[PDB]
Amino acid sequence: ATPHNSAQVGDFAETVLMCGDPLRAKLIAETYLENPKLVNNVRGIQGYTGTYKGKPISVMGHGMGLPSICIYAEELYSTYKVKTIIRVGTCGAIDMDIHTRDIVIFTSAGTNSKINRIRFMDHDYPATASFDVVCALVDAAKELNIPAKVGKGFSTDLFYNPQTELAQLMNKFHFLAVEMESAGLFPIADLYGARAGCICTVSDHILHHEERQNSFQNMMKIALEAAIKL
Amino acid sequence: ATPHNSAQVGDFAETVLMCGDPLRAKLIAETYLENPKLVNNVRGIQGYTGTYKGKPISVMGHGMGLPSICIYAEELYSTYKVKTIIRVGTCGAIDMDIHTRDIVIFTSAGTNSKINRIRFMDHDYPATASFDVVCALVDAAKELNIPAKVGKGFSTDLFYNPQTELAQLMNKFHFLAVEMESAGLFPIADLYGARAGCICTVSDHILHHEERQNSFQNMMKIALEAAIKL
Amino acid sequence: ATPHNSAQVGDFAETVLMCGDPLRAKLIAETYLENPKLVNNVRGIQGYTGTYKGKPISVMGHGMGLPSICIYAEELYSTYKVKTIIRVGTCGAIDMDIHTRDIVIFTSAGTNSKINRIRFMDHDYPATASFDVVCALVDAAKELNIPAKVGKGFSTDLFYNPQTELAQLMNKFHFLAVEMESAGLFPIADLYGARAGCICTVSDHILHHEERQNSFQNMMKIALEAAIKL
Amino acid sequence: ATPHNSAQVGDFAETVLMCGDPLRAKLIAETYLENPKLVNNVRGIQGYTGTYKGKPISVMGHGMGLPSICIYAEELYSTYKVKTIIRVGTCGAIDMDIHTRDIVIFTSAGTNSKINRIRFMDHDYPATASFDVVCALVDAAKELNIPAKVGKGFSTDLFYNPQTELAQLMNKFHFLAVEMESAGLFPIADLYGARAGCICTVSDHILHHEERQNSFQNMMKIALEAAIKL
Amino acid sequence: ATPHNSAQVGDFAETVLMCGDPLRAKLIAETYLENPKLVNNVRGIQGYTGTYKGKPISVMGHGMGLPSICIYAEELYSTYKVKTIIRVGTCGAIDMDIHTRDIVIFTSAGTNSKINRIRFMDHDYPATASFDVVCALVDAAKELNIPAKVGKGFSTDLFYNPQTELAQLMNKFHFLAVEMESAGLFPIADLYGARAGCICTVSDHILHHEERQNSFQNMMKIALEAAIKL
Amino acid sequence: ATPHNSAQVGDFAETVLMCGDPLRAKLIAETYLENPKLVNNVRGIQGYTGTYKGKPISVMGHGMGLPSICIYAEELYSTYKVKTIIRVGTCGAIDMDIHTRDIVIFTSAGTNSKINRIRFMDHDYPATASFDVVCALVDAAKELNIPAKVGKGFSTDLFYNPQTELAQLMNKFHFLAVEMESAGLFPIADLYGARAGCICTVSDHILHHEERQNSFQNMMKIALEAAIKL
Ligand SMILES: Nc1ncnc2c1ncn2[C@@H]1O[C@H](CO)[C@@H](O)[C@H]1O
Ligand SMILES: Nc1ncnc2c1ncn2[C@@H]1O[C@H](CO)[C@@H](O)[C@H]1O
Ligand SMILES: Nc1ncnc2c1ncn2[C@@H]1O[C@H](CO)[C@@H](O)[C@H]1O
Ligand SMILES: Nc1ncnc2c1ncn2[C@@H]1O[C@H](CO)[C@@H](O)[C@H]1O
Ligand SMILES: Nc1ncnc2c1ncn2[C@@H]1O[C@H](CO)[C@@H](O)[C@H]1O
Ligand SMILES: Nc1ncnc2c1ncn2[C@@H]1O[C@H](CO)[C@@H](O)[C@H]1O
Repeated sequence: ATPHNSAQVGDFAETVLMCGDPLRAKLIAETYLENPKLVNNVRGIQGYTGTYKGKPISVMGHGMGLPSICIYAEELYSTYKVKTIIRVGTCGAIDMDIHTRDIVIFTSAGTNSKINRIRFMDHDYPATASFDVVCALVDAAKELNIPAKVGKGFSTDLFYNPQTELAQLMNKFHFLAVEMESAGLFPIADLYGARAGCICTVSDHILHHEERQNSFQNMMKIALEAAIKL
Repeated sequence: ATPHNSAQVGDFAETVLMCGDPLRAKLIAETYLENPKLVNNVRGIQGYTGTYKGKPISVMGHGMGLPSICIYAEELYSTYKVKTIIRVGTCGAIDMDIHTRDIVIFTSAGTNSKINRIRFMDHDYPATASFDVVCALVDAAKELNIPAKVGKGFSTDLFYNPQTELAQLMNKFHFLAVEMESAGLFPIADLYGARAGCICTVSDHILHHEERQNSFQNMMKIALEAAIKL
Repeated sequence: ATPHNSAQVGDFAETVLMCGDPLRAKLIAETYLENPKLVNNVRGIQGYTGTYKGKPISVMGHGMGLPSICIYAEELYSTYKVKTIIRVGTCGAIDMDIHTRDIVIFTSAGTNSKINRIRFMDHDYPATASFDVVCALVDAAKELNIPAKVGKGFSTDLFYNPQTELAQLMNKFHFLAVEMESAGLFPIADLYGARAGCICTVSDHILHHEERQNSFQNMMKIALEAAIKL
Repeated sequence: ATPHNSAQVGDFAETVLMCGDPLRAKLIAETYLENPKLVNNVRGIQGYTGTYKGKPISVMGHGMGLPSICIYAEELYSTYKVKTIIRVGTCGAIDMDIHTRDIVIFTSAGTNSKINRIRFMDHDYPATASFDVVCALVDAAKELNIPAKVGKGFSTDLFYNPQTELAQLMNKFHFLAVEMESAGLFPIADLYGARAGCICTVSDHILHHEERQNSFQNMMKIALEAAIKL
Repeated sequence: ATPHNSAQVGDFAETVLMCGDPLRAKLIAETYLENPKLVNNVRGIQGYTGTYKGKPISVMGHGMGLPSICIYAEELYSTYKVKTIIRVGTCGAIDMDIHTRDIVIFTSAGTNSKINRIRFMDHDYPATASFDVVCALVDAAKELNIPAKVGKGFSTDLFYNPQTELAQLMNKFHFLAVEMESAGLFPIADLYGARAGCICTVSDHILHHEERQNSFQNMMKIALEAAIKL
Repeated sequence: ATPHNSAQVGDFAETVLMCGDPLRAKLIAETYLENPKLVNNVRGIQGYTGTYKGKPISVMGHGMGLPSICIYAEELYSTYKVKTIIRVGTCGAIDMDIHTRDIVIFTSAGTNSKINRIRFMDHDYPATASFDVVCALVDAAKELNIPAKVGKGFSTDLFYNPQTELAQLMNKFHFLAVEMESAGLFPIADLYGARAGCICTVSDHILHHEERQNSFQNMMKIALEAAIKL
């Protein structure tokens, strides 16, 4: 019922997992959901809804960047009355102690975007992950006993960042990893009194380049279980 | 050879047409190119290369938003040595005299993004379309005798814009239409001494909602011919 | 050994509780610590160190505003090798569902300050509370079974804010309460690979004015116990 | 009928050529217009109106800087119902391939001014030259067969720019030349649904100092003829 | 010896009076200086040097806007080793208690320009008038017993200001009058360890429109005498 | 009658001297005022009112930073109808010619705060000291024949400033000293049609570290006498 979604209210579960890659979503739909049904494929976005441990859960792509994820997340909350959105995906390690394949759970996300300043009267909005979702994720990691780091992430507008010193600065402040959507996502969830969260598997390290599926599967378990808890 | 493209240098034509929808690109690939070959489908992006009037031309999706298109455009220029990128797609009419289905050729694009300020020492960068591409497009429209408006466009970071007064302001300054990529695209082309341009078919009017394929096909002709001229 | 502290390295415990009022700190020192010794009273700041359940703990005032708390927090981390700083105090309720006397635990803090933009290359820094401290506080509340809300806070530079619409905006985004130090505190902790956190008792509601000690004592228990856990 | 103009509605032609130097305008008035009549000399601005190939055309000085040209341009459009303003003058080459005496036709103009952000809700306004005026100028150059470069210009607020790195940055993005008025001019034309344009003769190169009248006369021909076409 | 001045080092007095209008400067040169000699008329700027009470003093136009006055002032300080520049001219009353024809002596000048933020690491630079010049002016007014108000002025980049609420805001903060050069002037004087100052005669009131030469002559006396004192 | 003051309207003199240190205020109260009575000690702020040469005068602490002093100053003007506030204290020398123990009288104060931009529609507000207070202070210094420098000061939000180049920049523009309150103070005085001023004794030099009471006492005399004059 939207310019980017053909699904009707009800086609989506209250809990939706999203990742940038629409093909990764199709994969997750096939691989982890039982009886998954494609509910929306506008712009080949790959929107499915199935079940996990009997619970209804949807998975869909969100593209790259805060602008993209902002369209989808706002529609899902606003139109499809989705209650929870967990962002699963990859990212770039920033902190030196964070290594490739390490799983990271965002508490918050910084950004070089202007979106939040535009929504927050040009002030500093703390793009924070829903504490419930952060707890469910961390609990799920604990229960599964899957090591994972928890802290700040960075949603960059520039994948190829001209400001080469930013990386180092972030390291000094111990930002865990960098991606391109969380910062835009979190505030939207707030606006709708809904919940948002993010957990990514470090695909590489930006401050020095250093089996990769096991990490993805582990991140996916942590996410799926946390969804049940939510 | 990139994190978002599997194609090797050479798989892409010097002139590439891009649109947000990866399915629209597949459609254009099938519909308008002869012997199209999928050169890249990372993130289901839908990258093809074929020929038109015997000339090599590629078509690929670029997602939504300056962050997304910025990744692709930079890689195509930088890695695949693409010389020209024409953005074809839809947009929202802003000016009152601009109506749905009207075809628009961007001279430049404004934005509420921070990307260009980040690349231009926090100054006003005039995200301008390559004059060659603007000429080729306008000439193609003239030759084909297909009416089309030429002027400013707006690349919004917020599809659903909280600043409801912006629309009206843009109308006062006669911005033709609003989309989500041009502003990011144009400066990247400049940086690489390459060429960029945009031509969109107004899918709707934001200041008041007011066969749609004929307009698309007309926009597509104007673009394809302009590519030959380029 | 500083321009604002006479105490020598060692006079402060690894865990320090701070509040704006230097008299409140003296009160907490007397009331909750055993054998408290005034370690610093430069600018009548009221710095004490004593014990709680046998563990060493310091309490000191931090003044009002990010500039003030930024001087103290940086010195404590940098010079006195303090590992944890929990901010205890009052605040103004913003969210409609938050009421006077309700205890609030900050996950993060937004701000209309420029400090963080100055430290973060003019980007959005997510002033986030240390997850360990947020957990210890929430666990302590759970163990003590003392209801408390957890979410975003706002560190205003303007106690008397000229931008009368901000309050309402924050309510729309569900900011829990507003104070004047957290936002400055959190990033400094990050810079020093240390920990920071905040828990305040809502002294009033800014969107409509609506025994007060019981709430303070409850907040104080939650804080003291969380400190032991840390 | 204004604080900066004594001329009454009608004293100015629909097409007005302006340059910073009021003496250059007097020169152009004498040299290129037939039967020129001084219509305004408030602040010795040097406003004339005469004819060229029988068509009415005015020439006047506009001072230096966006603030100055903004006063004049707004009055001419608003009060004297001027339809077209072509800015003729000098500038500093920025691009390495651009040399002294080269004639440049602006497509758009960037700036380190705050004026446009003030008129555009603190967003990036693409100070673009009217496509009609850009075409008329380029056509006139083509018809006259006078080589001229077409691209971005920069309207600096600081002739003596403290940010010594800006120049180099602009070169990387291939800005053609730098002046001090276009950026302010273009948006005003838009606001009045009128037309603006600029064509300057490079008086020097800022990135390395490298008969000068022939270039001026050529630029002047291109401008005068383009005016007839407009 | 500059792009905007033909005079050689020595042609200008250590103390220079400047006003926007080049014709007003010629008038002041003729009217108030003995044996005035035109030292520079590039861009018809009208630069003279003569004597007053036997002391050498120059008068020259500076155009409109911070960009214009910034070129001249920097050259005069830098190249012509001018020690003092007093800005004389007109302005618009802002404060309700300030009336047309009232003479105003600026202590400082605010602005909506970006120039000073560009010179001051994007911080708030207090564009302040040299205390010596402010004293000399106020003393001269006192000695001459010519009533004059002393306080903040505003250097606008937009003579025709789109932000119609600014005026009222300035009134609330009691800004005395608005012009277009001081704010740019003052910081340049600082940079050169030189002196700058401003004294204007209110030509009109912006918050409500309410012999005019007597006021000008009085302002001129105050300025000339203050120059002798300097 | 405020959240930070228990004194009732009348407990404060029309002229109030404030310094960061609440203990310094108590000292000044004891040392320089006759029959001083503590009127407010909320947050141990140390508010006294006594007499000097028979005239009523109050002294109180204001904490550190613009946020802190902004709360107090606004309440004193607004609630306690205070007419004049003179800020006395310490500061850091910036200018090379300014030495430790030198007394400085602020004409204005720059800042890296965002407070004034928040009160001034994101424009440059010239945080200027009341000319009456600047005169009274300078006259008092002259009468007492106590050397003192007069010029720009800087109110930093970051005592420990990350932007290590700022210091040098300020030196180039000849900023006299740096503190943390003036910039916030001055504009508030304006808003209330009241008067504010500042005079500090340089406790150290930031660009190179170089009996200290004599300087303080001298600064205190200058202030007390200026208060009588006011
Ligand atoms: N190093 C990285 N930088 C930015 N985005 C990353 C990175 N690694 C993975 N991503 C994610 O994948 C896409 C960018 O390639 C975005 O969806 C982003 O969130
Ligand atoms: N009205 C509109 N606003 C923003 N983007 C639009 C609009 N219409 C079409 N688009 C385009 O389609 C996507 C947004 O739906 C983006 O790729 C954008 O360029
Ligand atoms: N409503 C409020 N607004 C701002 N600060 C508050 C509020 N309530 C309590 N505070 C706290 O007390 C002081 C402001 O009175 C600061 O230390 C601040 O953190
Ligand atoms: N190099 C340059 N930099 C800025 N302005 C220039 C330059 N060359 C010529 N100009 C023009 O002349 C004046 C500045 O000397 C302005 O009108 C400006 O447009
Ligand atoms: N009301 C006003 N607004 C802006 N500038 C003014 C005003 N009155 C006089 N001026 C001065 O005259 C010119 C603007 O007309 C500038 O030099 C400016 O300093
Ligand atoms: N060098 C300095 N930098 C900042 N503030 C200073 C300095 N010296 C003294 N101060 C003052 O003392 C406190 C900072 O230590 C603030 O009240 C501030 O005004």
